[PDB]
Amino acid sequence: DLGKKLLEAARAGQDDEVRILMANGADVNAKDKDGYTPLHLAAREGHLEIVEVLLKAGADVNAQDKFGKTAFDISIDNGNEDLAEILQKAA
Repeated sequence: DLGKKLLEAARAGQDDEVRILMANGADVNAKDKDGYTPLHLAAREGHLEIVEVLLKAGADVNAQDKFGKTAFDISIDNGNEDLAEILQKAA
């Protein structure tokens, strides 16, 4: 499951591993147990570069976790306006 590895690389903000995983066909819209995505995790951890890479590869900005929340919602709640705008523009 390249999806789970991509969730792991994204959260850690590892640009190299993230891109290798995507090139090997990792599902950019993979979800974990609680409905979290690589976009969601990178976004929450404030890895802006990773977010852009994921966005450019078709990451779904509107994907919700089990609580109905998106990458955009956690950016706002965290007060990370740079990220929130980036997400808004890709939606």
